[PDB]
Amino acid sequence: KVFGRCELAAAMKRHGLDNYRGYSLGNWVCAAKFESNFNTQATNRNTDGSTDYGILQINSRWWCNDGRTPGSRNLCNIPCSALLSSDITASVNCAKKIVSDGNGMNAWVAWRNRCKGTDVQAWIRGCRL
Ligand SMILES: [Cl-]
Ligand SMILES: [Cl-]
Ligand SMILES: [Cl-]
Ligand SMILES: [Cl-]
Ligand SMILES: [Cl-]
Ligand SMILES: [Cl-]
Ligand SMILES: [Cl-]
Ligand SMILES: [Cl-]
Ligand SMILES: [Cl-]
Ligand code: NA
Ligand SMILES: [Re]
Ligand SMILES: [Re]
Ligand SMILES: [Re]
Ligand SMILES: [Re]
Ligand SMILES: [Re]
Ligand SMILES: [Re]
Ligand SMILES: [Re]
Ligand SMILES: [Re]
Ligand SMILES: [Re]
Ligand SMILES: [Re]
Repeated sequence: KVFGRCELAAAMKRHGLDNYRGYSLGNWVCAAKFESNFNTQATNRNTDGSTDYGILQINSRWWCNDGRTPGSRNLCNIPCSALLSSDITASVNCAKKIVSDGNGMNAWVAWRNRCKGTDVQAWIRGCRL
């Protein structure tokens, strides 16, 4: 599924991300924009052989199992395929684990390089939430 901007903002809020670990909703919407262009089915293979999955491009080296990332962990205890669903529950629940683990949203390189420090409220401006 490709979410609209305000549609994703609302879904993320319903799933408890607004101000989760102190990160306002706009941070999460911005991260999703630049990670996946709001496409739940986004995948991208990394040079180390791991793969990023879903609307927040969660990586198989640590967070999910795809059976093809040698030496990796599955800290969210889910198949990576679960991160591709039109329903964002699995991605959100895993993202909550990730952002709680010490480095906050810096875990998402695109957030750090493109959202951090910017007017992220713009991503939710005008939306019914
Ligand atoms: Cl949009
Ligand atoms: Cl947009
Ligand atoms: Cl915001
Ligand atoms: Cl594996
Ligand atoms: Cl393969
Ligand atoms: Cl594990
Ligand atoms: Cl699995
Ligand atoms: Cl933080
Ligand atoms: Cl930007
Ligand atoms: Na894994
Ligand atoms: Re939902
Ligand atoms: Re719903
Ligand atoms: Re909010
Ligand atoms: Re990415
Ligand atoms: Re990534
Ligand atoms: Re690896
Ligand atoms: Re703003
Ligand atoms: Re909402
Ligand atoms: Re509201
Ligand atoms: Re809501």
